[PDB]
Amino acid sequence: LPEHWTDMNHQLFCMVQLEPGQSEYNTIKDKFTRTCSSYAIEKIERIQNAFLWQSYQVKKRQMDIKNDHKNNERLLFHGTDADSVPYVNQHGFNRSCAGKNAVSYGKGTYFAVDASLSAKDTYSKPDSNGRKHMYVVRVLTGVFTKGRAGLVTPPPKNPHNPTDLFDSVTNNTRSPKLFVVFFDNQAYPEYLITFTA
Amino acid sequence: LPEHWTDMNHQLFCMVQLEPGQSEYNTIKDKFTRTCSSYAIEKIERIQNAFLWQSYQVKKRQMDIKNDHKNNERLLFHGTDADSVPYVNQHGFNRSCNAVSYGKGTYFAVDASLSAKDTYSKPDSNGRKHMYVVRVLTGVFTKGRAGLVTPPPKNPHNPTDLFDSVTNNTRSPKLFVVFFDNQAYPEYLITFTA
Ligand SMILES: NC(=O)c1ccc(Oc2ccc(C(N)=O)cc2)cc1
Repeated sequence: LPEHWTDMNHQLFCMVQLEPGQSEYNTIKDKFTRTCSSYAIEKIERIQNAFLWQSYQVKKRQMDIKNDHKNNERLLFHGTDADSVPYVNQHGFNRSCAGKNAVSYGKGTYFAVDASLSAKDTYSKPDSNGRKHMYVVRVLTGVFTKGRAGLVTPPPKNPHNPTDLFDSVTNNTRSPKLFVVFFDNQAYPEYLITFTA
Repeated sequence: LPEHWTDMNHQLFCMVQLEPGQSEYNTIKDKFTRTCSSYAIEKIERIQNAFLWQSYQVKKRQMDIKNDHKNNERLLFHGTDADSVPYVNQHGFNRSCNAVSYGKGTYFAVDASLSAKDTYSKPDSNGRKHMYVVRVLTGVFTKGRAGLVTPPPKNPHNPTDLFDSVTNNTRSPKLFVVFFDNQAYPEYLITFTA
């Protein structure tokens, strides 16, 4: 477990409320406000989930081995409804719970480059108190290609070797704005931003 | 990486054909012939997939912690078509890829004879059928039902603390369904005929 996490004393899960003015809070706030400056942040919590981290880091090490000196990890956003927050906090991102996207590049979990995308009410649905929720997520995008509706895994790199797959897919490889991942533990929910109009 | 695996020559995936009449082949054959003695075994292969094993073992260590003094693993069978074999060997089981009456997960049989049905181990254009012997983290389980995308919660007061798998009958299970990647490791592939 990372050394700057708070001591969980044998607990395996904790949400840690960050302080404004700390670099950790400010970097996330800046990343969000880059495209969402009309919204206001209520709080930013660091998600410390030991099991999700372990499984994710194993996948990352594997992808770092398999890929040739790639930057396999991107820090992306994911807007979701209040009802999904307890599940994501404990269990991460489950493709089986994902709705069809308005522009589908495949049946998987969607992550945005820009917070403005995840800030749409269709993703970060405002709760009964008007709070919207967006995760900041370490995502193993790896080597990617343009996706296609109806993918249930990323496509093969080579049609003559159907089992050797891209790591994720995107809407546009030149200018990616979303990534879709198709496997468990390919995304670690790192921060939860609660925010309002 | 398990002692009985044989040397991989720095590869991370290989399928190793077992030698008939030695301990390991005998053990796996016996599990199969317990209910499928009328079939003909052509070969048994050990699946040495380092990445899948790693991810599985992590999940097992986590399950052993979460459940605290439980026997969380069962050895089960999974019949599939020949066209799915390269995928399973390399990537394991994927719920996103038959009936799903106990939930939308991957199905494993207690008895080889259930996986031996042509509807599961579809005979290929040569008559060959394929069945895996699978280490499955069944953990604590409950009865399944149609439409589940994860197992039920153990108590709907804590909706995120879930059963590990579901079954058709908790008292005398004949199948188990798991809903997460890396909860099952395909350990052997049996190629056989009717
Ligand atoms: N692929 C397999 O080996 C396998 C498939 C279905 C399994 O479970 C079921 C067996 C029968 C029924 C049924 N409703 O008759 C449902 C599931 C177990 C294993």
